[PDB]
Amino acid sequence: SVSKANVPKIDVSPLFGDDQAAKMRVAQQIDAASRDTGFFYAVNHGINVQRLSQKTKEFHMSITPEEKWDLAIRAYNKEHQDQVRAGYYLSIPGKKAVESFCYLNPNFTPDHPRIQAKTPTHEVNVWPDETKHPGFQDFAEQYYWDVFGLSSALLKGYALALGKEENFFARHFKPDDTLASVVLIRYPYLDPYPEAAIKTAADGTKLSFEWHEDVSLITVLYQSNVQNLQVETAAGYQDIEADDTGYLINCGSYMAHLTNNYYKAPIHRVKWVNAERQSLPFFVNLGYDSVIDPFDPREPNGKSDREPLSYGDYLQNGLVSLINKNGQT
Ligand SMILES: CC(C)[C@@H](NC(=O)[C@H](CS)NC(=O)CCC[C@H](N)C(=O)O)C(=O)O
Ligand SMILES: [Fe+3]
Repeated sequence: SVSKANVPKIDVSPLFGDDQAAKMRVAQQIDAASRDTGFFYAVNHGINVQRLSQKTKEFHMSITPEEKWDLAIRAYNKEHQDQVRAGYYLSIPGKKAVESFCYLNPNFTPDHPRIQAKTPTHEVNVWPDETKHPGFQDFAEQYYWDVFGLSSALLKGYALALGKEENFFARHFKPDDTLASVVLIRYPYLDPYPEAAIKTAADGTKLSFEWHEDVSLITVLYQSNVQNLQVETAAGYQDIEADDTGYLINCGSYMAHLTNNYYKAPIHRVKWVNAERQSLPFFVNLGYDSVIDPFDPREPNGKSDREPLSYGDYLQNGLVSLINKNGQT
């Protein structure tokens, strides 16, 4: 069998308040989990995840093939050259099971200075017709801000955990310019499930998505109650239990770079499971020009032999690399 990964449940509610000592005790828990398997569940987070799941299901189960082409990213529809990140990511029956919808900062409007400058990684979201999907856009935009709020609180815990002031990361995570994204991923139940949509790991495990490190500062994930994730540890790949009441949190490779691998970006993969389920990540990305000077909390002077990297450079190249490694989603 496969061993269960150590993934503690951390009550993150003090990170929304002003009890500094209580916040330090949460930071310690974040530190411990980040130094161990690299994963934890954030609980007492204040977000209505049952309603998120319900609204997402209503969207996934009612969108039609016509609407998917009309919302498609450039990888599926050559007419949409501006849609690299935001839009619909189609399934390919018989070959690719997964499908999803990605959206960015709602403040990336046509008049936004980065949209006017045509800066890479910034795009204006595309949405289905309101009459076909009543309330969806409004729900989705509000969800972006609710999960942004949780992510800001989490970033205060990570900063304190690293011996910094609580705004160390959060000062670079702002509503007017964050490159953060929400992805509403549908993993379907299929009968027969196409073998071409099932990958096989070197250890024989059937997968839907191969091993990788995340392209993010941190990743804030809701998933249905169907076990699927595995994390590589010193004892090998271990199963991460599902918890559809909490948010699964881990660091991405920007955090590993900034901390000189004190907080590693854990390697993880997605097992193949023949079940209708949801995987709804929020990728906590900073602004395009955000630069955090690398440091090392294991070194007496805190210095590291790594060079500063702008978040926009990191992101554009990371997303392309992930597609080259693990395939177009
Ligand atoms: C592991 C889950 C987070 C999920 N995987 C994922 O979402 C995988 C690996 S973290 N992520 C990506 O492909 C990056 C999507 C980036 C997004 N188009 C954007 O422009 O910002 C899954 O369930 O497969
Ligand atoms: Fe990941």
